[PDB]
Amino acid sequence: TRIGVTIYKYDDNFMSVVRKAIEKDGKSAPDVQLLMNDSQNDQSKQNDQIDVLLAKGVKALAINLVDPAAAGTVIEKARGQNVPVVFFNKEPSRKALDSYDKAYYVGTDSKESGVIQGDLIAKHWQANQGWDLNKDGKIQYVLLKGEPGHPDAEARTTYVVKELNDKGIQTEQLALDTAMWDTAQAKDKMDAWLSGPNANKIEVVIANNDAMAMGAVEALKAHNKSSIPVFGVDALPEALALVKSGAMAGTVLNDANNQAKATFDLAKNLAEGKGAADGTSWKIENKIVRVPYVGVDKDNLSEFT
Ligand SMILES: OC[C@@H](O)CO[C@@H]1O[C@H](CO)[C@H](O)[C@H](O)[C@H]1O
Ligand SMILES: [Ca+2]
Ligand code: NA
Repeated sequence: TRIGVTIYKYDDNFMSVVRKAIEKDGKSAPDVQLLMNDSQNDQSKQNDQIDVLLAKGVKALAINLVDPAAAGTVIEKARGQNVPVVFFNKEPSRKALDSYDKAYYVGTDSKESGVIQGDLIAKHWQANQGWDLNKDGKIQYVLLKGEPGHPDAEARTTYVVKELNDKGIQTEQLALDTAMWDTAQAKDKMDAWLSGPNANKIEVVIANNDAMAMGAVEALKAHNKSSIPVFGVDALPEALALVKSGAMAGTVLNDANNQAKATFDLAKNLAEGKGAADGTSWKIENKIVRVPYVGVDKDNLSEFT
């Protein structure tokens, strides 16, 4: 039973955790062979890789899209051989998922991590009045965003601020830009902000993920401004270490193990012509599985590392 798998780019920290977990599942299944592909952050490369997989005769595809909007294209490729597709990590439109009897998605409730992140920030903000550098009762923040259009970048960005505001904490956006989930790009964007006229007004750094938080931490260090708190999402090992050291104030566990597990289980079942959830406890709703996030910081760090 051969299963084709595309990872939008191996360079991506969190998808690295997910990929290795999926591979472990594959190694362990004596009956399954995974054909692993690095799409190198290029959807056209991914589309070509999918053609090759289907030419080689896979029984299922597990696809981590470069561009969420290419779901329809990928589905139409898979339809040619009636191959099931389990999309994961970047959610297609409901319209695209609904276009095929055998298109599934494994992910998260995107808004949830923004809400959890906003609650962590609110908690530390209240506990650390010194953070309010200009004493106006508001958080002056900058935000490092994920890929524009990515449902998680959009949700995390919207809901982190909405949650703070709903909890009665007013906020002011000094700047926002995308660092595309990437550590190095984030370092450069944070560097620029620390080198501009608004430098000394920045009170909190909000990042849509840990990789970008990590870039900001490096930049803060280069500028002698490590007193500015940094929040992320994912709970990468490296980020958990920064939480322990106080170089990050909080993050959110993105459950790579269960997302990898559900992706593999559904793909394998569908490869065999079985119901997607056969022999599992997954709750599939309109062909979608979602795995909870959990907040992590100094106060509960012990439960994760
Ligand atoms: O909601 C699906 C969840 O797996 C998305 O996770 C994010 O996925 C991004 C790439 O799609 C990137 O890996 C980032 O660090 C992750 O937080
Ligand atoms: Ca302030
Ligand atoms: Na195997």
